[PDB]
Amino acid sequence: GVRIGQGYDIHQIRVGPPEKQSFKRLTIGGVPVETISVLSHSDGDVIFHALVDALLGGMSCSKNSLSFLRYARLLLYKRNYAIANVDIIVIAEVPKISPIREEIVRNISSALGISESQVSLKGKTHEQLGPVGQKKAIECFANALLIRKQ
Amino acid sequence: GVRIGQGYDIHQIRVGPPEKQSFKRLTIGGVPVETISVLSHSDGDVIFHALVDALLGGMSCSKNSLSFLRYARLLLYKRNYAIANVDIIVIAEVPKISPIREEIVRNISSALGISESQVSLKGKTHEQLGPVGQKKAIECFANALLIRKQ
Amino acid sequence: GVRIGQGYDIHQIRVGPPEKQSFKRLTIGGVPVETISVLSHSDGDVIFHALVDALLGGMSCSKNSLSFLRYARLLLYKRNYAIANVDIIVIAEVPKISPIREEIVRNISSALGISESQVSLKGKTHEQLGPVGQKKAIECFANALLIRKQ
Ligand SMILES: [Zn+2]
Ligand SMILES: [Zn+2]
Ligand SMILES: [Zn+2]
Repeated sequence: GVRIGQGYDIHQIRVGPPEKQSFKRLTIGGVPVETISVLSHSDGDVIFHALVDALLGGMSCSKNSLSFLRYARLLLYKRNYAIANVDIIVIAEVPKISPIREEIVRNISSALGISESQVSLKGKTHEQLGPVGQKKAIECFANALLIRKQ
Repeated sequence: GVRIGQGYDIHQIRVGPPEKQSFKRLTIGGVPVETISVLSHSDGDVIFHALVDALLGGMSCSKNSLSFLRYARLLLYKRNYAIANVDIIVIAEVPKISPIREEIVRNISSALGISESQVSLKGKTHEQLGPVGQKKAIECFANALLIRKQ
Repeated sequence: GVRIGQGYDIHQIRVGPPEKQSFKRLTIGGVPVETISVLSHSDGDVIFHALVDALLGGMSCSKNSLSFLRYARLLLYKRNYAIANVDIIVIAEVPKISPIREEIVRNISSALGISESQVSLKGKTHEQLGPVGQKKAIECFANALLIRKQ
């Protein structure tokens, strides 16, 4: 009883502060970035969205996305799975991930009831290439390993 | 004896019905989509191709791609591995994955001799960005966990 | 004690021989490709970079990149983890991966102290689409499974 899960998300961004879909303040990993706007239906959290998708995929299931991340916590418990670890990559020209990394990791640890040592997070630029390189978009690939209790 | 596998595929598409490589009726997850054409050597199944690649990668190995997926089934048995689960992401503006999801999942379950509950499949748009966002391409990332028998 | 790790890298390339960042001879998987230049700070090894990132992510940690790959070897031993396997995808119009695949696999086996049978490597083109399809870039997605000793 070991399972892999995988998730992906992309949103269009703009470098302004902000002032179906509209341009709002970026949220990423539950962390506001008041200097970037995001085009989204929801809060447009590429990290929480792709991570939530990773955890449901691990279990062969399908605006504030902290809500989704807490439900995933309850679904994992209902289905008898524990997280071994999760590993997250943001591909983004901006924002830099390093300054807010400890915070995001804390937001994810917390919300899923795991330790900070079960969460890895890394930012890569797109080397100024394509929509992501030109600051038009951000994406996230998230991976989860799950273990059947117990 | 636990192994990760990973695979990737991209093909150029056009929104027409169709009428080395040529434009044909799209196949995705073994499911025809008569309203999209695909540029391919083979049937151009981004799902079966990346999934087959995931399962060989799991095992450190290298026109109808259902054929490849059945051989992978025999190679896994020859090499003494079972699939724990597989998790698949299609990144495509079109086609929508939801309408054909149950069918694809059935085609994959069947062909590999696993249950529908060991297969996860999810569609994401590319938020209208780049060749994929403009309906010029579709891609797929596939993940596999394997377990040594027995 | 089983862990997933994931890594990603992209660099701008040019098809010339070459004669913060500058254009140099491409290195990929520790293998020089004297017919392609790479834009990089370091040697610009998309494979060693993303693989190193995969192995640290597996462990919830953060110019010659063979050096990074050897440290990862020591960090894994210090943290009491063994590699089950690694699976690598290069997405590149050029170079072809097949000719240099055995060599790269040998460079990775060697440097991490695992067998060639624990390493999978695969090249995909980007079907001539976008910066990667136009030979402006190359990328790599790397996956690792780790197992607690012992
Ligand atoms: Zn989203
Ligand atoms: Zn193909
Ligand atoms: Zn690099």
